[PDB]
Amino acid sequence: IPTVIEAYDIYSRLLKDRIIMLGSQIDDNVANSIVSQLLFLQAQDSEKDIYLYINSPGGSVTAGFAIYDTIQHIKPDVQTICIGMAASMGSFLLAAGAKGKRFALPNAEVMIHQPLGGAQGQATEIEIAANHILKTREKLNRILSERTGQSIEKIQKDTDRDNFLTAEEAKEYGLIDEVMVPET
Amino acid sequence: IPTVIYDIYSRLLKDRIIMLGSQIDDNVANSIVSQLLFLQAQDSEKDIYLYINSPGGSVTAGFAIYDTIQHIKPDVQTICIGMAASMGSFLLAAGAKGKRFALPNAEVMIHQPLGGAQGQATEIEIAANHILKTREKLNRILSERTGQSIEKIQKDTDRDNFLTAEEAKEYGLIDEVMVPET
Amino acid sequence: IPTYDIYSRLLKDRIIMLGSQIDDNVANSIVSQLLFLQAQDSEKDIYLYINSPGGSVTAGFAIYDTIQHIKPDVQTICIGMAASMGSFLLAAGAKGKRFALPNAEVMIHQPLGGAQGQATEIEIAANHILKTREKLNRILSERTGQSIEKIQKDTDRDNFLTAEEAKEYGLIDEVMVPETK
Amino acid sequence: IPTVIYDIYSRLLKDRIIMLGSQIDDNVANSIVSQLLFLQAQDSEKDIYLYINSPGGSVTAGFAIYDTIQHIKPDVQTICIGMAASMGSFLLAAGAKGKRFALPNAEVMIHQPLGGAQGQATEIEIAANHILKTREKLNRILSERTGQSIEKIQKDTDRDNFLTAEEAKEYGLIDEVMVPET
Amino acid sequence: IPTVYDIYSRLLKDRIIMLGSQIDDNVANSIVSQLLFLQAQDSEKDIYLYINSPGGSVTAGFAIYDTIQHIKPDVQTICIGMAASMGSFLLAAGAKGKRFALPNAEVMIHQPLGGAQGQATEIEIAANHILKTREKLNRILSERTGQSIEKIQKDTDRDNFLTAEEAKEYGLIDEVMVPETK
Amino acid sequence: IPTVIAYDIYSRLLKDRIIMLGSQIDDNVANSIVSQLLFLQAQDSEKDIYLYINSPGGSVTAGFAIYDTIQHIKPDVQTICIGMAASMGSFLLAAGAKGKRFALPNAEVMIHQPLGGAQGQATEIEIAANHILKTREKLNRILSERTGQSIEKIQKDTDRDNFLTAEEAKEYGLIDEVMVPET
Amino acid sequence: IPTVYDIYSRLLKDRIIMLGSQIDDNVANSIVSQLLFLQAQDSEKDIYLYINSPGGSVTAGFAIYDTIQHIKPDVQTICIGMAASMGSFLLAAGAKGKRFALPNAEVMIHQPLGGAQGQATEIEIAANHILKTREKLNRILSERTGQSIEKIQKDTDRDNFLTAEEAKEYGLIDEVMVPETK
Amino acid sequence: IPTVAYDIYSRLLKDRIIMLGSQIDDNVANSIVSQLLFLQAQDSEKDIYLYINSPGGSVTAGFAIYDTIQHIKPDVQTICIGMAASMGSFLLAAGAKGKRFALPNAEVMIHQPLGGAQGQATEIEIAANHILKTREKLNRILSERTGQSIEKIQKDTDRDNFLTAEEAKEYGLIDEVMVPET
Amino acid sequence: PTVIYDIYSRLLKDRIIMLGSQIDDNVANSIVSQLLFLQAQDSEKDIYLYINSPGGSVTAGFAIYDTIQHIKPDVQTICIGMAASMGSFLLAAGAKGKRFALPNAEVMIHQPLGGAQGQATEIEIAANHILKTREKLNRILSERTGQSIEKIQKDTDRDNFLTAEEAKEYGLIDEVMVPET
Ligand SMILES: *C(=O)[C@@H](C(C)C)[C@@H](O)C(=O)N[C@H](C(=O)N[C@H](C(=O)O)[C@@H](C)CC)C(C)C
Ligand SMILES: *C(=O)[C@@H](C(C)C)[C@@H](O)C(=O)N[C@H](C(=O)N[C@H](C(=O)O)[C@@H](C)CC)C(C)C
Ligand SMILES: *C(=O)[C@@H](C(C)C)[C@@H](O)C(=O)N[C@H](C(=O)N[C@H](C(=O)O)[C@@H](C)CC)C(C)C
Ligand SMILES: *C(=O)[C@@H](C(C)C)[C@@H](O)C(=O)N[C@H](C(=O)N[C@H](C(=O)O)[C@@H](C)CC)C(C)C
Ligand SMILES: *C(=O)[C@@H](C(C)C)[C@@H](O)C(=O)N[C@H](C(=O)N[C@H](C(=O)O)[C@@H](C)CC)C(C)C
Ligand SMILES: *C(=O)[C@@H](C(C)C)[C@@H](O)C(=O)N[C@H](C(=O)N[C@H](C(=O)O)[C@@H](C)CC)C(C)C
Ligand SMILES: *C(=O)[C@@H](C(C)C)[C@@H](O)C(=O)N[C@H](C(=O)N[C@H](C(=O)O)[C@@H](C)CC)C(C)C
Ligand SMILES: *C(=O)[C@@H](C(C)C)[C@@H](O)C(=O)N[C@H](C(=O)N[C@H](C(=O)O)[C@@H](C)CC)C(C)C
Ligand SMILES: *C(=O)[C@@H](C(C)C)[C@@H](O)C(=O)N[C@H](C(=O)N[C@H](C(=O)O)[C@@H](C)CC)C(C)C
Repeated sequence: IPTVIEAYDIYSRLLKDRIIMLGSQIDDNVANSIVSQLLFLQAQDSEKDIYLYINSPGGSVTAGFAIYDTIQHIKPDVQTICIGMAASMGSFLLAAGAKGKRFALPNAEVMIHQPLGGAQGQATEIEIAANHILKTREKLNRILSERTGQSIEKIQKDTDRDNFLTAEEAKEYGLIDEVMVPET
Repeated sequence: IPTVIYDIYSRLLKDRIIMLGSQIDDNVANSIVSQLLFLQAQDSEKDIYLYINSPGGSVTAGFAIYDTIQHIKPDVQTICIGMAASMGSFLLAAGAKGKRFALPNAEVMIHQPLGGAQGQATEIEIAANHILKTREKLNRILSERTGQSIEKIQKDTDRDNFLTAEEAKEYGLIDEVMVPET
Repeated sequence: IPTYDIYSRLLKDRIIMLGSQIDDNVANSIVSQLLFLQAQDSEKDIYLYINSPGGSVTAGFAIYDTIQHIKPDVQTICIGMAASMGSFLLAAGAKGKRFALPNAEVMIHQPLGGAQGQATEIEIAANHILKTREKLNRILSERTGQSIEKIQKDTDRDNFLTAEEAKEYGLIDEVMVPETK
Repeated sequence: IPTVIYDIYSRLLKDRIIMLGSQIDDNVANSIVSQLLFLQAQDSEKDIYLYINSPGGSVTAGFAIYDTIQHIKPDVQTICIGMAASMGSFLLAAGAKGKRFALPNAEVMIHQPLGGAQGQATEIEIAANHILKTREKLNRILSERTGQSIEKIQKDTDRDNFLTAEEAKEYGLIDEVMVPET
Repeated sequence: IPTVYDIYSRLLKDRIIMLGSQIDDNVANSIVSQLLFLQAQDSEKDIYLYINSPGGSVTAGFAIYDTIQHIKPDVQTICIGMAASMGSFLLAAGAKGKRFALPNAEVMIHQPLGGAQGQATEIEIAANHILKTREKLNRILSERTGQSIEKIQKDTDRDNFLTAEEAKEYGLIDEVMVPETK
Repeated sequence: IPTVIAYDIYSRLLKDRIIMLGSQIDDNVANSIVSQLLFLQAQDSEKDIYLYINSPGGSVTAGFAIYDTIQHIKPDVQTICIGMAASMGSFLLAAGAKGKRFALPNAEVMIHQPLGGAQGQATEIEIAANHILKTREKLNRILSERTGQSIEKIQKDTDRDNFLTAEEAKEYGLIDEVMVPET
Repeated sequence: IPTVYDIYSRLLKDRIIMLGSQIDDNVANSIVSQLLFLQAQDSEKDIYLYINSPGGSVTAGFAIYDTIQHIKPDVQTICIGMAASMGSFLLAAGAKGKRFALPNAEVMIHQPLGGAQGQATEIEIAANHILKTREKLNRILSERTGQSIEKIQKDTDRDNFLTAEEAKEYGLIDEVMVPETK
Repeated sequence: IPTVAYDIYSRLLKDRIIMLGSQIDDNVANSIVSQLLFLQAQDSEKDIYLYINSPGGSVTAGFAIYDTIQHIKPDVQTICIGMAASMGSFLLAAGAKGKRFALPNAEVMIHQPLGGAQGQATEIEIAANHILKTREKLNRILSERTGQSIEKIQKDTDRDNFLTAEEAKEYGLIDEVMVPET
Repeated sequence: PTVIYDIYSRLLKDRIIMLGSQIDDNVANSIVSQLLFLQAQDSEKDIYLYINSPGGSVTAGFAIYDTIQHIKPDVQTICIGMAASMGSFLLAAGAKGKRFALPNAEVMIHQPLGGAQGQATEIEIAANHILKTREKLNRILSERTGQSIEKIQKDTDRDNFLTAEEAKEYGLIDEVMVPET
C-alpha cells in the first residue's frame, strides 16, 4: 500500500478527495471503517458529494445494513461506482447510492441473489432462526424493489438463483442509473 | 466380544433377545430391523426382548426400528437398562402395551428433536417446515403411546426432562419397574 | 452384526437390505445379490428394503437397470427415509409392489454435481449434469404417472413426502399398515 | 458383503462372473487377472462375464487386464452397468466382439489420458514423450476395437465425451444395449 | 522493501505503478487507487504500468482494465518477466502504440477457469456465466489485437506461450523495448 | 479378494505354481514371494514356477532377496510382465529362466539407475554415496549378464528413465518373447 | 535490520543493491524498482549488485536480467557465498569486465526445473515451454560466457559446482577479488 | 528491542559494533555483510567489533561474512560471548590476527560440516563430492588461521569438540581471553 | 505503552534493564547490547537489572554473566516474582552487596538439563559436555555464594525452592528490599 507525501497511504490521499474504496468482503470491521469514513467526510463538508467505489462479493447482511443506513442518514449524496463485481450485499449497496448517481464501468459485473443463513439446535430454535431469515429476505426485497422500481414479485423471482447482470443489464434493471463509458 | 459354541449377541438372539447398547444410526437401525425380521421368520408368535441402553440418534433411523416393531406379528418387550434418552426413550415407549419395562436405577430422558439448516433462505424455510412437521409426528406418537396429551408432551419436552424408572411408569412411557424377583 | 451374518440369513429368504448411502461398492453388492437371487429362482419375488439418503447417480442406475433386467419382481419397502437416489429406487420397484411403512419419509430432489477447470471443461460437465437430470425426470415421470414438467418443478428444491403423500404422488402403491394382532 | 452356504462375489465367480465395481489400481488388476487365469484353468471353453462399473484409474493396471482378456482362450463378455469411464470404457470396448453390452441407463465416457511430470527439463521431456506415446497406443487400440479412425478417436477424446448406451453402440464401443429378460 | 518513501512510493512520484504479483481484489483496489491518484495529480501526463503477473481474478482484472480506459492519462504497459492469463489481458489494455515487452519477457494467453458445486440448476447458471465471461474477454482481446474473435477463441483453447516478438506480431504489444544507448 | 472351495484366489493359483507380484517391492512383499518360491520348490523341485510381474519396483535389497532366491532354487522361474515392470520390477523380469522371460503385447518395461538418500556429517554422506555407487555397479553387472548388453551401454541407457515396449524389451535382451494373443 | 534509513536503504544511497535471498516476483519487483530509481538519480554512474542467492523463478530472474541490460548505467555483479541456478545466471548478466566473485564464493549452474499436471495435451504444451526456455537460458549464457551452447547443455545436465577461479575460467565472471591488505 | 532515534543495535553500529546473536542464514549474512560495507564506507581505517554468540548455520552464508571480513580494510575484531559453534567458531577464528577474543566462560565448538543428498545415484555422487570439497576448504582455512595441521583439524572435527576460552587460545582459534575492566 | 520512547526504552535512559522472560540467544543479545551501551554512556554509574525469569539457555546465560563481570559499572540485580534456573545464576552474578530480592520473590536452583541423540560415541561426548558444564556452574555459584562446591552439588540434585530470606541466607542475594517510607 504506497505512501503519498504533501504522509498518507494511497486510500487516505483519495479520502482527501471524498473517495471511499470498497475492494473486499463486507464484515463488521469493513462496515466500521466505511461508516467512520462517511461520518468523517460529512463532518468535513455536509454539502459535497462522496464517491463510493464498490468491488465486493458482499458478506454480512447486518454489516451491509450498517453501511446502507449510514449512506441514507448523512446529508451528502453518496455516488456509487461499480468496478469489477458488485455481488450479493455489494449489489445491494450499489443500488443504495444517491438516485441518479449510481454507476458501473462497462465491463463491471453485478450479481443479485437471496440471502443465506444457518440454523442449528432444538426445533424451537430453528423456527426462530428461520422466521428471522424469512423476515430479513422480505426487508432486502422491499428495499431493492424501492431502489430499482421493480415489483417485489419480480425481485423475489429474479433473486431465487444467482442472477449475473452486465453493466447495461444492471442499468436496464434499475440497480444503476448509467454506465460510465470512456469519454477522452 | 466373547464366543459361545456364536458371538455373545448371536447366542442371545437364539433366545429372541436383541441388545441395543449404542447411538441409533442407519447401520444400527439396519441391524436391529434385520434381527426383528429374522426373529419373526423363526417364530411369528413368541415374544422378542429388546434391551435399550441408548442416548438416541437419527430420527429416521429410529422410525425404521419403530415401524418394524409395529409391523411384525411377535410382541416386542422393551427393557431399559442404564439410560433410554431421546430416540431411545421413543423406542422404549414403542414396545408391546404391558411389556415395556425399566430396571430400578435405569434413567429415561425425553426431549424435542434437533436439526440443522444451511444455505439459501428458501432452503432454510423448507428445512424448518420439515423439522416442525417431524416434531409434530414424534409428539403425536408419544401422546398415543403414553396416554398423555400432545399439549403435555410438547410442554414436558421443551428442555431435557430426566425421569426415574418410577417417574417413567407414572408418565406412561413404561408399564412396570422390573424389580429383582430375588 | 450377529453371526451366516444376519444379512446373509435374510438373503436366504430373498431379502436385500439397503441401509446406507449408495456408492459403487454398495451398488456392486446389491447387483451381485440380485443376480444371485435370480440364479437361485427366476420366478420368486425379491424384497428390497430401502433406508438410504441416496448417493452416486450412476451407482443408483447400476441397481435400477439390474432390477428392470432380471426376471423376478423386486418389491421395494421404504423404512425410515428414501431420499434422493433412494426415492428413485423406491419408485423403481415392481408395479403394485412398492411400499412404505406408515412413519417412513420419502424425499425427491434434483441431482448435484461439480465442475472445475477451463470454461470448455465446465460447459461439458454442465451439459452432462443437465442431460442426466432429463434422464432422471423422464424415468420418474414414467414410474409415477406425473408429467415431466411437474417432476422438474417438484424436484427444484428438497421435497419431503409422508408415506401417504408418496402413494398419492405415485412413488409407491400402498402404505403397509400394521396387521391387527 | 453377505455370505452364501462363499462371499457373494465368490459365489458369482463359481458361475464365471467377475464384478468390477471400483477404480482400477495394481491391486484391483492383480485380482481381476487372477480370476481370469483361474476361470481359464477351470474351463478354457466357457464364456466369462465381466461386469464393469468403474471411473477407470491406472493406464498400466488397465493394460494388465486388457492383455489378460486377449491372452486367455475363453471369450470375456463385458457388461457396463452404472458407468464405464476412462480406462473402464477402454476395457468395455476390449470384450469379445459381439459380446460387449451396456444396460439401457448405463453411461460410457471416453477421454485422453492424464499424467504428471516434475523435476529437471530433461526429466519432463522423457515423461511428456512417454505420455504422448501411451496416448497413441490407447488410440490405436480404441480405433481397432471400435472401427473408428485414429484421427476421429484423437478428436473425440480431447475433452470428456459422455455417451448413452445407444451412442456407445453407434460408436462401436459395445455391440448391443441389453433389453430386460421380460 | 527499502526506503529513499518506500521504493514503490518513490516510483509512484514519477507516475510509475509496479504490478509484480497475482491479481486479487486487494491488488486491484491498490492499482485502481494509484491510477485515480495519478489522474488527480495530472490528467494529461502519461502513467507507466510495469506488469510481471501470472494473473488471478477476472473481475479484479476488469476493475483495472475499466479504470485504465476511464481515466484521461495514457497508461503505457511494460511487460517484464511474464504477463500470463489476466496479466496478458492488462498488457494488451495499454494505450495504443505504448504497449511494450522487454526482449526476454514472456506472454501467455488462455481461456478463463472457474468452479461450480451444488444443484444442477446452480451448475447451469455457473456454466453460462463462465461462457459469457469468455465471450467478453475474447471480444476485448479481438478489439485490442486486431485479431478476429474466431482466431482469439482457437488460440486460447490451450495455454499459448509467446516470445516478446511473437506478442508484437499478434498485436498484444506494439514494440519490443531495445536497450538504451550507452 | 474372492474365495474358491477354501482358498483365496492367490492361494488357488499358488496350487498351480503361479506367484502374482502386483505391488511395490518392500521387505514384506519379498518375504512373501521368497516363502512362496521355497514352498513351491519343496512341493516339486523339477516343475516350472510362473512369476507374473506388474510392479513399479521398490527396495533394491528386497528385490535382491527375490533375485537370489530365484537363482538358488532348482525349478525354472518363468517371468511374465503384465501392465508395467519398472525399476526393480524390470530387474526381476530379466532374472527369469533364460528362454522363459515374457511380456504381453501392451506391457511396458522401464529401466533406470537406483535412487538413495544421505543426511548428516560429511563422513556419513561419503559412506552412503560409496554404497549407492557400488550397488549401481552390482545392478549394472547383473543386467549386463542377463541381457547380453555391455556394462557401458547399461550405464548410459539407465542414466534417465528409459521406457521400452514389449518388442523393444525383447530386442534389448530383458525378455525372450512377446506372448501374442491366439485369434 | 539496523537503522542509520535501514542498512539496505543506506547502501542504496551508494548505488549498492543487496540480493541475499531466493528470487520470486516480489524480490524481482524490488530489485527492478531499485535499478529504475538508481538510473533516474544518475544515468552514467555504475550500480553494484551483490548476489548471494540459490535462484528461484526463471521469469522473475528474466525481469531482473532485462532491466539490467535495459538501463544506461553499468551494473557490476559481486558474488558472495553462493550464486546458484538463476543466481549464477544474474551474476553472468553483469557488465562485461565488472563481474566478480570473492575467493571462497561458490557458483552453481544447472538446467531449469518445471512441473506439468493434467491431460496429455496440457503436458505436451508445458514440456515444449520448458524445453524452449532452457534453449533461451543456454543461448544467453553462451553469449555471456563465450562457451558454446553444446558445452553449456552438457555442463548443466547435472548440478555443476564451480570455485570462484573456475567460474572466471568458465567466463561467468571476469575477476576473483582477492584481499588487498589481508 | 529498546530505543535510544535508534534501536539498541543501530546505536551500537554507530560505535562500529556488530552483534551476531543468532543462527547464520542468507538473511543474517546479508545484514552483517551490509553493516561491514557501511562501516568501511564511514571509515576505512577504524577497527570494527564483531560479537559472536552463534550455533552456526549455512556454510555459504558463513563464507559471505568470512570473505567480506577479508575484503574490507578495517580490522574486524571477533569477540565470543556464550558459544561460537560450527560456522560461528569458523568466523571467530577469521577475525583480525591478534584481535580474536573470548570472554572467560564463553564456549567454542568445532565440528565437520553436515549435508544432504536425495535422488538418483549420479545426483548423490555430485552432492557427496561437493560436501567433501567444502570440508577440505573449511579445514584448510582453519589450519591457516589456527596454525594446526590439516591432519589435526580433520581428527579434532570428526566429532563435536567443545573448548573452554583458554583451550580455544591454546588451539589458535582466538588470541586472548578478554580480562575484565577494573 | 509510549512516553514522550516505549516504557522499556524510558527505563533504559535511567540505566534500568528489565528481564521478564526466558533467556535465549535473542534476549542475551539484547541485554548484552544494553549493558555495552550503558557502559559507553557512563562507565562509573551503577546499572539496575530486574530479573523475573524461569531461565533458559545456559550459553545465553553465560553471554549475560560474562558481560556483567567484564564491564566497569556495577550491575545491581533485583529479583521480582521468580529467579529460577539460569535466572537464579544471573541474580547471584550482580555486584556483591547490590544483589536484592523483593520480599515475596522466589529463587530456585537446580542442575542443568540436556539432550543427546544418535551414535554411542556422540552420546558420550554430549554427556561429558553436560557434566563439565554442571561443574563450571557449581564452581561459579560457589564463588558467588561462599557455599562449598560439594554443598551446591548436593542442594541442586532436585528442584530447590528458596524464599527471599533463604536466598539471602544461602548467599545468592545480599538483602531483601523492604518497602520505602
Ligand atoms: C451476499 O453478500 C450474501 C453472502 C455473503 C453470499 C449475503 O447477502 C448473505 O446472505 N450473508 C449471510 C448473512 O449475513 N446472513 C444473515 C445471518 O445469518 O446472520 C441472515 C440473517 C440473512 C437472511 C452470511 C453468509 C451468513
Ligand atoms: C435424540 O435421539 C435426538 C438427538 C440425538 C439428541 C434425536 O431425536 C434427534 O433430534 N436427532 C437429530 C435428527 O435426526 N434430526 C432430524 C434430521 O435432521 O434429519 C430432524 C428432521 C428431526 C426434527 C440428529 C441429531 C440430526
Ligand atoms: C441423492 O442421492 C443425490 C445426492 C446424493 C444428494 C444424488 O442424486 C446426486 O446428485 N449425487 C451426485 C452425483 O452422483 N452426481 C453426478 C456426478 O457429479 O457425476 C451427476 C452426473 C449427476 C447429475 C453426487 C453427490 C456427486
Ligand atoms: C481414466 O481412467 C484416466 C484417469 C483415471 C481419469 C486414466 O486413463 C489415466 O489417465 N490415468 C493416469 C495414468 O495412469 N497415467 C499414466 C501415468 O502417468 O503413469 C500415463 C503414462 C498415462 C498416459 C493416472 C491418473 C495417473
Ligand atoms: C489467469 O489469470 C486465469 C487464472 C488465474 C490462471 C484467470 O483468467 C481466471 O480464469 N481466473 C478465474 C476467475 O476469476 N474465474 C471467474 C470465477 O469463476 O469466479 C470466472 C467467472 C471467469 C470465467 C479464477 C481465479 C478461478
Ligand atoms: C526402482 O524400483 C527404484 C525406485 C523404487 C524407483 C529402486 O531401484 C530404488 O532405487 N530404490 C531405492 C533403494 O532401495 N535404494 C537403496 C538405499 O538407499 O538403501 C540404495 C542402496 C540403492 C542403491 C529406494 C527408493 C530408496
Ligand atoms: C534455479 O534457480 C532454478 C530452481 C530454483 C532450482 C530455477 O532456475 C528454476 O528452474 N526455477 C523453476 C521455474 O521457474 N520453472 C519454470 C516454470 O515451471 O514456470 C520453467 C518454465 C522454466 C524452465 C521453479 C523451480 C519452478
Ligand atoms: C555449523 O554451523 C554446521 C551446522 C549448522 C551444524 C554448518 O557448518 C553446516 O554444516 N551447515 C550445513 C550446510 O550449510 N551444508 C552445506 C549444504 O548442504 O549446502 C554443505 C555443502 C556444507 C558441507 C547446513 C546444516 C545444511
Ligand atoms: C534453567 O534455566 C535450566 C532449564 C531451562 C530449566 C537451564 O539451566 C538448562 O539446563 N538449560 C538447558 C541448556 O542450556 N542445556 C545445555 C545444552 O543442552 O546445550 C547443556 C549443555 C547444559 C549443561 C536447555 C533447556 C537445553
